Amino acid sequence: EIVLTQSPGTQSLSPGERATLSCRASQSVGNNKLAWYQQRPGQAPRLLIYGASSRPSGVADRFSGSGSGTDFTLTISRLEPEDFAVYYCQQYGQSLSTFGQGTKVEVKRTVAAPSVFIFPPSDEQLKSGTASVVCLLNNFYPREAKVQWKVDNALQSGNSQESVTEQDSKDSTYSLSSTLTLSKADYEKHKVYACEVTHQGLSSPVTKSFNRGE
Amino acid sequence: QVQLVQSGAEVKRPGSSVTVSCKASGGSFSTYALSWVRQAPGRGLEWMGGVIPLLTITNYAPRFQGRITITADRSTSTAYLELNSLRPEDTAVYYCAREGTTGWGWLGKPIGAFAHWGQGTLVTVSSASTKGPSVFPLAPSSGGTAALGCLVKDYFPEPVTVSWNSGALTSGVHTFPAVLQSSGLYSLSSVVTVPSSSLGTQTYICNVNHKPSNTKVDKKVEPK
Repeated sequence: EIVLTQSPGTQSLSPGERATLSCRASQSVGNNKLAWYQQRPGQAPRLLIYGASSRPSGVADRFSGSGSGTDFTLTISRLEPEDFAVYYCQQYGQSLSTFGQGTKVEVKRTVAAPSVFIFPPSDEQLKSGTASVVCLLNNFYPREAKVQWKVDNALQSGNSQESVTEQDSKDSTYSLSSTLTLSKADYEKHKVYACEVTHQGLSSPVTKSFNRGE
Repeated sequence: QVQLVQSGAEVKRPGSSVTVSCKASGGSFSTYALSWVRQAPGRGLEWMGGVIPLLTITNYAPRFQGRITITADRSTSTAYLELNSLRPEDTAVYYCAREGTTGWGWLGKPIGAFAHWGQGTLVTVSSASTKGPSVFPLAPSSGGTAALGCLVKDYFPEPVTVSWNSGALTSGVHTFPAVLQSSGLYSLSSVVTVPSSSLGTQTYICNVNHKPSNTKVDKKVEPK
Protein backbone atom coordinates (compact mmCIF):
# COMPACT_ATOMS: atom_id res chain seq x y z
CA GLU A 1 0.00 0.00 0.00
CA ILE A 2 1.23 3.47 -0.94
CA VAL A 3 0.98 6.03 1.86
CA LEU A 4 0.52 9.69 0.91
CA THR A 5 1.55 12.28 3.50
CA GLN A 6 0.38 15.84 2.83
CA SER A 7 2.08 18.94 4.19
CA PRO A 8 1.23 21.02 5.92
CA GLY A 9 -1.94 20.10 7.78
CA THR A 10 -3.27 23.65 7.68
CA GLN A 11 -2.28 26.60 5.49
CA SER A 12 -2.87 30.10 6.86
CA LEU A 13 -2.74 32.53 3.94
CA SER A 14 -4.49 35.65 2.64
CA PRO A 15 -6.40 36.27 -0.62
CA GLY A 16 -3.86 37.38 -3.22
CA GLU A 17 -1.05 35.21 -1.87
CA ARG A 18 0.73 32.22 -3.39
CA ALA A 19 -0.08 28.79 -1.95
CA THR A 20 2.16 25.73 -2.31
CA LEU A 21 1.00 22.35 -0.97
CA SER A 22 3.20 19.24 -0.70
CA CYS A 23 2.35 15.55 -1.14
CA ARG A 24 4.96 12.94 -0.19
CA ALA A 25 4.54 9.31 -1.22
CA SER A 26 5.92 6.38 0.79
CA GLN A 27 7.18 4.83 -2.44
CA SER A 28 7.51 5.89 -6.09
CA VAL A 29 4.16 6.59 -7.78
CA GLY A 30 4.00 4.60 -10.99
CA ASN A 31 3.79 6.58 -14.23
CA ASN A 32 3.35 9.79 -12.19
CA LYS A 33 -0.37 9.07 -11.72
CA LEU A 34 -0.92 11.70 -9.03
CA ALA A 35 -4.10 13.75 -8.76
CA TRP A 36 -5.22 16.80 -6.78
CA TYR A 37 -8.79 17.39 -5.58
CA GLN A 38 -10.57 20.38 -4.04
CA GLN A 39 -13.46 19.99 -1.60
CA ARG A 40 -15.75 22.54 0.04
CA PRO A 41 -18.10 21.84 3.00
CA GLY A 42 -21.16 19.82 2.00
CA GLN A 43 -19.81 19.23 -1.51
CA ALA A 44 -18.20 16.45 -3.53
CA PRO A 45 -14.48 16.76 -4.34
CA ARG A 46 -13.51 18.56 -7.55
CA LEU A 47 -10.69 17.41 -9.81
CA LEU A 48 -7.99 20.07 -10.08
CA ILE A 49 -4.92 18.21 -11.33
CA TYR A 50 -4.29 14.74 -12.77
CA GLY A 51 -1.16 13.00 -14.03
CA ALA A 52 0.80 15.16 -11.58
CA SER A 53 0.78 18.12 -14.00
CA SER A 54 -2.13 17.97 -16.46
CA ARG A 55 -5.12 20.22 -15.77
CA PRO A 56 -8.69 19.34 -16.85
CA SER A 57 -10.70 21.84 -18.92
CA GLY A 58 -12.55 24.26 -16.68
CA VAL A 59 -9.88 24.63 -14.01
CA ALA A 60 -8.29 28.06 -13.47
CA ASP A 61 -4.66 28.34 -14.58
CA ARG A 62 -3.60 29.40 -11.08
CA PHE A 63 -3.73 25.69 -10.25
CA SER A 64 -0.56 23.94 -11.43
CA GLY A 65 0.72 20.48 -10.54
CA SER A 66 4.40 19.61 -10.29
CA GLY A 67 6.83 16.95 -9.09
CA SER A 68 7.55 13.28 -9.72
CA GLY A 69 8.53 10.03 -8.04
CA THR A 70 7.64 10.41 -4.37
CA ASP A 71 7.41 14.19 -4.07
CA PHE A 72 4.43 16.03 -5.54
CA THR A 73 3.25 19.62 -5.25
CA LEU A 74 0.09 21.60 -5.93
CA THR A 75 0.66 25.29 -6.59
CA ILE A 76 -1.83 28.14 -6.38
CA SER A 77 -0.15 31.18 -7.94
CA ARG A 78 -2.63 33.71 -6.57
CA LEU A 79 -5.24 32.72 -3.97
CA GLU A 80 -8.85 33.68 -4.67
CA PRO A 81 -11.67 34.01 -2.06
CA GLU A 82 -13.23 30.70 -3.16
CA ASP A 83 -9.89 28.85 -3.21
CA PHE A 84 -9.98 28.54 0.57
CA ALA A 85 -11.03 24.92 1.06
CA VAL A 86 -9.69 21.40 1.61
CA TYR A 87 -7.23 19.82 -0.84
CA TYR A 88 -6.67 16.06 -1.17
CA CYS A 89 -3.93 14.27 -3.11
CA GLN A 90 -4.53 10.83 -4.63
CA GLN A 91 -2.29 8.23 -6.25
CA TYR A 92 -3.66 5.79 -8.83
CA GLY A 93 -0.43 4.43 -10.30
CA GLN A 94 -1.11 1.23 -8.46
CA SER A 95 -4.47 -0.54 -8.69
CA LEU A 96 -4.93 0.01 -5.02
CA SER A 97 -5.68 3.71 -4.83
CA THR A 98 -4.91 5.77 -1.74
CA PHE A 99 -5.61 9.33 -0.56
CA GLY A 100 -3.80 11.77 1.69
CA GLN A 101 -5.33 13.15 4.88
CA GLY A 102 -5.89 16.49 3.17
CA THR A 103 -4.67 20.06 3.58
CA LYS A 104 -6.97 22.84 4.76
CA VAL A 105 -6.26 26.29 3.34
CA GLU A 106 -7.64 28.92 5.73
CA VAL A 107 -7.67 32.72 5.76
CA LYS A 108 -4.95 34.19 7.99
CA ARG A 109 -5.75 37.30 10.05
CA THR A 110 -4.63 39.11 13.21
CA VAL A 111 -4.73 36.95 16.34
CA ALA A 112 -7.96 37.48 18.25
CA ALA A 113 -8.70 36.41 21.82
CA PRO A 114 -12.05 34.63 22.25
CA SER A 115 -14.92 36.12 24.24
CA VAL A 116 -15.58 33.43 26.82
CA PHE A 117 -19.05 32.66 28.16
CA ILE A 118 -20.32 29.90 30.44
CA PHE A 119 -23.85 28.51 30.69
CA PRO A 120 -25.27 26.66 33.70
CA PRO A 121 -27.72 23.79 33.07
CA SER A 122 -31.34 24.92 32.84
CA ASP A 123 -33.86 24.07 35.56
CA GLU A 124 -35.80 22.25 32.83
CA GLN A 125 -32.96 19.85 32.01
CA LEU A 126 -32.29 19.17 35.70
CA LYS A 127 -35.74 17.60 36.05
CA SER A 128 -34.73 14.99 33.47
CA GLY A 129 -31.73 13.81 35.49
CA THR A 130 -28.86 15.22 33.45
CA ALA A 131 -26.69 18.33 33.73
CA SER A 132 -25.05 20.05 30.78
CA VAL A 133 -22.69 22.97 31.27
CA VAL A 134 -21.78 24.81 28.07
CA CYS A 135 -18.56 26.78 27.59
CA LEU A 136 -18.56 29.15 24.62
CA LEU A 137 -15.47 30.57 22.89
CA ASN A 138 -16.71 33.34 20.60
CA ASN A 139 -14.94 34.63 17.47
CA PHE A 140 -11.25 33.80 17.82
CA TYR A 141 -8.15 33.13 15.72
CA PRO A 142 -6.27 30.90 15.31
CA ARG A 143 -8.29 27.69 15.67
CA GLU A 144 -5.81 26.29 18.20
CA ALA A 145 -7.38 26.82 21.62
CA LYS A 146 -7.67 24.55 24.66
CA VAL A 147 -10.66 24.08 26.95
CA GLN A 148 -10.28 22.41 30.33
CA TRP A 149 -13.20 21.70 32.65
CA LYS A 150 -12.74 22.22 36.38
CA VAL A 151 -15.37 21.07 38.89
CA ASP A 152 -14.57 22.33 42.38
CA ASN A 153 -11.14 23.02 40.87
CA ALA A 154 -10.55 19.43 39.73
CA LEU A 155 -9.54 18.59 36.14
CA GLN A 156 -12.52 16.85 34.52
CA SER A 157 -11.55 14.47 31.70
CA GLY A 158 -13.88 12.23 29.64
CA ASN A 159 -17.30 13.77 30.11
CA SER A 160 -17.00 16.72 27.72
CA GLN A 161 -17.40 17.06 23.95
CA GLU A 162 -16.53 20.08 21.82
CA SER A 163 -17.29 21.27 18.28
CA VAL A 164 -15.94 24.10 16.12
CA THR A 165 -17.70 26.16 13.45
CA GLU A 166 -16.15 26.68 10.02
CA GLN A 167 -14.10 29.83 9.52
CA ASP A 168 -16.42 32.82 9.18
CA SER A 169 -16.80 34.46 5.77
CA LYS A 170 -16.64 37.91 7.36
CA ASP A 171 -14.14 38.18 10.23
CA SER A 172 -12.38 34.90 9.39
CA THR A 173 -12.51 33.72 13.01
CA TYR A 174 -13.57 30.46 14.63
CA SER A 175 -15.99 29.67 17.45
CA LEU A 176 -15.75 26.68 19.79
CA SER A 177 -18.42 25.09 21.99
CA SER A 178 -17.54 22.59 24.72
CA THR A 179 -20.31 20.77 26.60
CA LEU A 180 -19.65 19.05 29.92
CA THR A 181 -22.23 16.38 30.72
CA LEU A 182 -22.82 15.03 34.21
CA SER A 183 -25.70 13.22 35.87
CA LYS A 184 -27.91 15.33 38.13
CA ALA A 185 -26.63 13.35 41.11
CA ASP A 186 -22.95 14.03 40.36
CA TYR A 187 -23.86 17.63 39.55
CA GLU A 188 -25.34 18.24 43.00
CA LYS A 189 -22.29 16.75 44.76
CA HIS A 190 -20.25 19.81 43.80
CA LYS A 191 -20.35 23.62 43.88
CA VAL A 192 -17.81 25.46 41.72
CA TYR A 193 -18.15 24.80 37.99
CA ALA A 194 -15.48 26.48 35.87
CA CYS A 195 -14.15 26.39 32.32
CA GLU A 196 -10.50 27.22 31.65
CA VAL A 197 -9.37 28.42 28.23
CA THR A 198 -5.83 28.83 26.92
CA HIS A 199 -5.25 30.71 23.68
CA GLN A 200 -2.49 32.58 21.85
CA GLY A 201 -4.31 35.89 22.12
CA LEU A 202 -4.52 35.46 25.89
CA SER A 203 -1.46 36.27 28.00
CA SER A 204 -2.73 34.27 30.97
CA PRO A 205 -5.31 31.44 30.91
CA VAL A 206 -8.84 32.81 31.33
CA THR A 207 -11.28 31.07 33.68
CA LYS A 208 -15.04 31.62 33.60
CA SER A 209 -16.93 30.13 36.54
CA PHE A 210 -20.23 29.95 38.43
CA ASN A 211 -21.45 28.47 41.72
CA ARG A 212 -24.32 25.97 41.59
CA GLY A 213 -27.48 27.63 42.88
CA GLU A 214 -25.82 31.03 43.26
CA GLN B 1 -21.46 16.09 -19.94
CA VAL B 2 -21.76 13.04 -17.70
CA GLN B 3 -23.50 13.04 -14.33
CA LEU B 4 -23.84 10.47 -11.56
CA VAL B 5 -27.04 10.18 -9.55
CA GLN B 6 -26.84 8.18 -6.32
CA SER B 7 -29.65 6.77 -4.19
CA GLY B 8 -31.05 8.52 -1.13
CA ALA B 9 -29.65 8.56 2.39
CA GLU B 10 -30.56 5.76 4.78
CA VAL B 11 -30.02 4.57 8.35
CA LYS B 12 -29.00 0.99 9.04
CA ARG B 13 -28.68 -1.02 12.25
CA PRO B 14 -25.26 -2.50 13.14
CA GLY B 15 -24.57 -5.88 11.54
CA SER B 16 -26.91 -5.32 8.61
CA SER B 17 -26.02 -4.83 4.95
CA VAL B 18 -26.50 -1.69 2.85
CA THR B 19 -26.73 -1.28 -0.94
CA VAL B 20 -25.98 2.08 -2.57
CA SER B 21 -26.85 2.62 -6.23
CA CYS B 22 -25.28 4.96 -8.79
CA LYS B 23 -26.86 5.78 -12.16
CA ALA B 24 -24.62 7.25 -14.87
CA SER B 25 -25.76 9.48 -17.73
CA GLY B 26 -23.47 10.69 -20.52
CA GLY B 27 -20.36 9.04 -21.97
CA SER B 28 -19.65 5.34 -22.35
CA PHE B 29 -20.57 3.47 -19.17
CA SER B 30 -18.73 0.29 -20.13
CA THR B 31 -15.13 1.40 -20.72
CA TYR B 32 -14.58 3.81 -17.81
CA ALA B 33 -13.75 2.67 -14.29
CA LEU B 34 -16.41 3.36 -11.67
CA SER B 35 -15.10 3.82 -8.13
CA TRP B 36 -16.55 4.32 -4.65
CA VAL B 37 -15.02 6.80 -2.21
CA ARG B 38 -16.35 7.22 1.33
CA GLN B 39 -15.67 9.96 3.86
CA ALA B 40 -16.45 9.93 7.58
CA PRO B 41 -17.76 13.20 9.09
CA GLY B 42 -14.84 15.59 9.60
CA ARG B 43 -12.38 12.95 8.39
CA GLY B 44 -10.63 12.57 5.04
CA LEU B 45 -11.37 10.66 1.83
CA GLU B 46 -10.96 6.89 1.66
CA TRP B 47 -10.84 4.77 -1.50
CA MET B 48 -12.97 1.64 -1.20
CA GLY B 49 -12.84 0.04 -4.63
CA GLY B 50 -13.58 0.28 -8.33
CA VAL B 51 -14.94 -1.64 -11.30
CA ILE B 52 -14.41 -1.67 -15.06
CA PRO B 53 -17.80 -2.82 -16.46
CA LEU B 54 -16.60 -4.16 -19.83
CA LEU B 55 -14.47 -6.94 -18.37
CA THR B 56 -16.10 -6.88 -14.93
CA ILE B 57 -12.70 -6.20 -13.40
CA THR B 58 -13.19 -5.21 -9.79
CA ASN B 59 -10.54 -4.07 -7.33
CA TYR B 60 -11.17 -3.75 -3.59
CA ALA B 61 -9.18 -2.13 -0.79
CA PRO B 62 -7.70 -4.71 1.65
CA ARG B 63 -9.37 -2.91 4.58
CA PHE B 64 -12.81 -3.76 3.20
CA GLN B 65 -11.89 -6.90 1.23
CA GLY B 66 -14.27 -9.48 2.63
CA ARG B 67 -17.50 -7.63 3.34
CA ILE B 68 -17.60 -5.24 0.37
CA THR B 69 -19.04 -6.10 -3.05
CA ILE B 70 -19.00 -3.77 -6.06
CA THR B 71 -20.89 -4.72 -9.21
CA ALA B 72 -21.77 -2.86 -12.40
CA ASP B 73 -25.02 -3.24 -14.31
CA ARG B 74 -24.38 -2.51 -17.97
CA SER B 75 -28.08 -3.01 -18.68
CA THR B 76 -29.15 0.06 -16.68
CA SER B 77 -25.79 1.86 -16.54
CA THR B 78 -25.92 1.56 -12.75
CA ALA B 79 -23.14 0.62 -10.36
CA TYR B 80 -23.91 -0.90 -6.97
CA LEU B 81 -22.03 -0.77 -3.69
CA GLU B 82 -22.90 -3.47 -1.17
CA LEU B 83 -21.37 -3.20 2.29
CA ASN B 84 -21.96 -6.14 4.62
CA SER B 85 -21.61 -6.54 8.40
CA LEU B 86 -22.16 -2.83 9.07
CA ARG B 87 -20.68 -1.23 12.18
CA PRO B 88 -21.04 2.35 13.58
CA GLU B 89 -17.50 3.23 12.43
CA ASP B 90 -18.70 2.86 8.83
CA THR B 91 -20.92 5.92 9.23
CA ALA B 92 -19.88 8.14 6.33
CA VAL B 93 -20.85 9.82 3.07
CA TYR B 94 -20.45 7.37 0.19
CA TYR B 95 -19.49 8.90 -3.16
CA CYS B 96 -19.67 7.28 -6.58
CA ALA B 97 -16.91 8.49 -8.90
CA ARG B 98 -16.02 7.76 -12.52
CA GLU B 99 -12.65 8.27 -14.18
CA GLY B 100 -12.36 11.23 -16.51
CA THR B 101 -11.90 11.25 -20.26
CA THR B 102 -9.30 13.24 -22.17
CA GLY B 103 -11.30 16.35 -22.91
CA TRP B 104 -14.33 15.16 -24.86
CA GLY B 105 -15.84 12.35 -26.90
CA TRP B 106 -15.04 9.47 -29.26
CA LEU B 107 -11.31 10.22 -29.37
CA GLY B 108 -11.21 10.31 -25.58
CA LYS B 109 -8.80 8.05 -23.71
CA PRO B 110 -9.44 7.43 -19.98
CA ILE B 111 -7.33 9.44 -17.52
CA GLY B 112 -7.80 7.23 -14.45
CA ALA B 113 -8.30 10.09 -11.98
CA PHE B 114 -11.83 10.81 -10.74
CA ALA B 115 -13.22 13.74 -12.75
CA HIS B 116 -16.90 12.96 -12.22
CA TRP B 117 -18.50 12.66 -8.78
CA GLY B 118 -22.02 11.88 -7.59
CA GLN B 119 -23.88 14.05 -5.08
CA GLY B 120 -23.09 11.47 -2.40
CA THR B 121 -25.04 9.09 -0.19
CA LEU B 122 -25.26 9.50 3.58
CA VAL B 123 -25.16 6.16 5.42
CA THR B 124 -25.68 6.31 9.19
CA VAL B 125 -25.02 3.07 11.06
CA SER B 126 -26.61 3.31 14.50
CA SER B 127 -28.77 1.27 16.87
CA ALA B 128 -30.95 4.30 17.59
CA SER B 129 -34.52 5.23 16.69
CA THR B 130 -35.96 8.55 15.51
CA LYS B 131 -36.19 10.89 18.51
CA GLY B 132 -37.20 14.54 18.75
CA PRO B 133 -34.75 16.91 20.48
CA SER B 134 -35.13 18.59 23.85
CA VAL B 135 -34.49 22.33 23.57
CA PHE B 136 -33.12 23.95 26.73
CA PRO B 137 -32.34 27.66 27.17
CA LEU B 138 -28.74 28.81 27.55
CA ALA B 139 -29.60 31.96 29.52
CA PRO B 140 -27.34 35.06 29.48
CA SER B 141 -25.39 36.01 32.61
CA SER B 142 -26.77 38.25 35.36
CA GLY B 143 -19.43 45.26 28.35
CA GLY B 144 -20.76 45.02 26.00
CA THR B 145 -21.58 41.77 24.17
CA ALA B 146 -23.76 39.26 25.99
CA ALA B 147 -24.23 35.67 24.89
CA LEU B 148 -27.39 33.58 24.84
CA GLY B 149 -28.67 30.51 23.01
CA CYS B 150 -30.50 27.18 23.02
CA LEU B 151 -29.10 23.70 23.66
CA VAL B 152 -30.48 21.10 21.26
CA LYS B 153 -29.90 17.85 23.15
CA ASP B 154 -30.53 14.13 22.53
CA TYR B 155 -31.99 13.70 19.05
CA PHE B 156 -31.77 11.26 16.14
CA PRO B 157 -31.06 11.36 13.35
CA GLU B 158 -29.43 14.25 11.51
CA PRO B 159 -30.15 17.01 10.82
CA VAL B 160 -31.57 19.73 13.06
CA THR B 161 -32.17 23.25 11.81
CA VAL B 162 -32.07 26.29 14.09
CA SER B 163 -33.08 29.88 13.37
CA TRP B 164 -33.50 32.93 15.60
CA ASN B 165 -36.65 35.04 15.86
CA SER B 166 -38.18 33.34 12.81
CA GLY B 167 -35.08 34.28 10.80
CA ALA B 168 -35.21 37.96 11.73
CA LEU B 169 -32.00 37.52 13.72
CA THR B 170 -28.86 36.46 11.86
CA SER B 171 -26.04 38.82 12.85
CA GLY B 172 -23.75 37.22 15.43
CA VAL B 173 -25.39 33.80 15.27
CA HIS B 174 -23.36 30.58 15.57
CA THR B 175 -24.89 27.14 15.08
CA PHE B 176 -22.19 24.60 15.90
CA PRO B 177 -21.90 21.21 14.18
CA ALA B 178 -23.62 18.40 16.09
CA VAL B 179 -21.60 15.89 18.12
CA LEU B 180 -22.27 12.17 18.47
CA GLN B 181 -22.89 11.46 22.15
CA SER B 182 -22.19 8.06 23.71
CA SER B 183 -25.94 7.46 23.93
CA GLY B 184 -25.98 7.34 20.14
CA LEU B 185 -27.91 10.60 20.02
CA TYR B 186 -26.81 13.92 18.53
CA SER B 187 -26.45 17.22 20.36
CA LEU B 188 -25.71 20.71 19.09
CA SER B 189 -25.70 24.25 20.39
CA SER B 190 -26.94 27.45 18.79
CA VAL B 191 -25.62 30.66 20.32
CA VAL B 192 -25.80 34.38 19.54
CA THR B 193 -24.01 37.48 20.85
CA VAL B 194 -26.08 40.64 21.34
CA PRO B 195 -25.73 44.05 23.03
CA SER B 196 -26.10 43.74 26.81
CA SER B 197 -28.47 46.72 26.75
CA SER B 198 -30.93 44.76 24.62
CA LEU B 199 -31.27 41.87 27.08
CA GLY B 200 -34.18 43.42 28.97
CA THR B 201 -35.99 44.78 25.93
CA GLN B 202 -35.43 42.32 23.08
CA THR B 203 -37.15 38.94 23.04
CA TYR B 204 -34.88 36.11 21.92
CA ILE B 205 -36.66 32.94 20.81
CA CYS B 206 -34.93 30.13 18.90
CA ASN B 207 -36.77 28.09 16.28
CA VAL B 208 -35.59 24.48 16.34
CA ASN B 209 -36.78 22.10 13.63
CA HIS B 210 -36.26 18.34 13.40
CA LYS B 211 -37.87 16.99 10.22
CA PRO B 212 -37.37 13.23 10.83
CA SER B 213 -39.46 13.22 14.04
CA ASN B 214 -41.59 16.11 12.78
CA THR B 215 -40.71 18.29 15.76
CA LYS B 216 -40.85 22.10 15.94
CA VAL B 217 -39.83 23.91 19.14
CA ASP B 218 -39.94 27.67 19.77
CA LYS B 219 -37.99 28.09 23.01
CA LYS B 220 -37.81 31.58 24.58
CA VAL B 221 -34.50 32.61 26.16
CA GLU B 222 -34.43 35.27 28.89
CA PRO B 223 -32.03 36.36 31.69
CA LYS B 224 -32.16 34.48 35.01
